[PDB]
Amino acid sequence: QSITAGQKVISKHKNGRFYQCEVVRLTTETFYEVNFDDGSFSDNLYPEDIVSQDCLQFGPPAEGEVVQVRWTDGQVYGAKFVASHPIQMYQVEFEDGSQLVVKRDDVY
Ligand SMILES: CN(C)C[C@H]1[C@H]2CC[C@](c3ccccc3)(C2)[C@H]1O
Repeated sequence: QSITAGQKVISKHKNGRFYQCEVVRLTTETFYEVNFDDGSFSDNLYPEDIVSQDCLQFGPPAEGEVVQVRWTDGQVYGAKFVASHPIQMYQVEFEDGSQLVVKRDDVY
């Protein structure tokens, strides 16, 4: 079912619980897909996780470009850029004033 900006919905707060909130904007968020040097892949990188360049300012690396990626452990690993994945998402606001960007699957 279609979710629009201004709609009151239920979504996941930064504390991990579901609360009533308001959709404050529809937003396209870009995730990056890379191939690590061990042959493994990840398609959930933020553009800021590429530490060898400024992707927010200059855009994605070229397909096949060797990059340095800061992973979830704070460690930097070498990888090769594969693809950009722009996804329609929802920016929600809770009554404490906090805001998060959530996926369609986290909105009720
Ligand atoms: C998506 N993967 C399952 C996880 C990643 C990150 C944790 C190890 C890593 C990696 C990168 C480079 C060499 C060895 C190992 C980075 C890879 O396996």
